[PDB]
Formats: sequence, C-alpha cells, structure tokens
Amino acid sequence: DFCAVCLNGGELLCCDRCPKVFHLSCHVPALTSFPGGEWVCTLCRSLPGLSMYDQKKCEKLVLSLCCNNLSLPFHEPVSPLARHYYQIIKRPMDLSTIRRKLQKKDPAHYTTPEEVVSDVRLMFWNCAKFNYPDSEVAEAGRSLENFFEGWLKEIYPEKRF
Ligand SMILES: [Zn+2]
Ligand SMILES: [Zn+2]
Repeated sequence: DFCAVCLNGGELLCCDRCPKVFHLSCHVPALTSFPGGEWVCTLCRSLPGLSMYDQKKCEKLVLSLCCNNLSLPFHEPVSPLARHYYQIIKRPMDLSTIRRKLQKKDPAHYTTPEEVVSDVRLMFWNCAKFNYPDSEVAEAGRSLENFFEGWLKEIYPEKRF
C-alpha cells in the first residue's frame, strides 16, 4: 500500500517476487512508464562508465539504501540556506545525487563501483561530521551505514574497497 522508498501511497508498481511496491520514479532505475505486467524490481533481478554487471550491482546497492527507512533524511540535498551546513561540509552528497550519477548518460556518470561506494561513505561521513552525535539524523546515518557495509559484503564479497 506504501512505496518502499518514500513511504507514500498513490499509483504504485508491484514487484512479483517481493512485497515491495514503488512509485515509478522512486524505483532505481526510475521507470518512465508502467509495464504491462510480470515485472520484477532491481533487488530481485538476476543476470565509458560502469559495466552492465556493475551497473546492476550498484543499482541494487543504491536501491537497498533508498528502500531502508533509515535513509529518509538523506534522500535529497541539504538546503543551501541551511545554517552552517555548507560551511562545514565541503563535499555534500545525497542519494538523489547518487541516483542521478548512476544514469549512464549523466556527464558525471560513475565509471567504477569504487566510485559509487566512495560517494555513499562520503554521505555517511558528512552526516557524522555535521550532526550532533545524539541527533536523530546522526543515529540514522550510523545505523544505515551498518546496513550498507553488510550489503557490500553480500553484493561484492570479492571486492575490498
Ligand atoms: Zn515513492
Ligand atoms: Zn522485488
């Protein structure tokens, strides 16, 4: 009943192989039209810039982040009006920036999975550098990073990073 990424209702696409449902633009990659049917989400699929193999793996990683309820504070960039944020944080990073750079036409498209992982960790580092350690946001960032580091060993057991 609820999009797995933004937790809002409306016109939702169901994945056949898992309970998850998505707004078309909340899925990764975003869909621009509905499918006829028998559709499976990026998490349940099989198989310059990223190789097609790494593209799908990094899409699984980024969608796992977006679908986890702890990622909500990190879905969009911080408002540049936000007091002191852009003075402390010289390299802001957020999941809408990561999503966009996963698109192969993007002029800053990722070329290696290490680049994707470096941005994710940059996001967690900025969170802990700016937010009060007992803020709700800082707690969500620490807990989400533990999820991410676990998925990394699951999706790329071989790579060191
Ligand atoms: Zn959504
Ligand atoms: Zn699924």
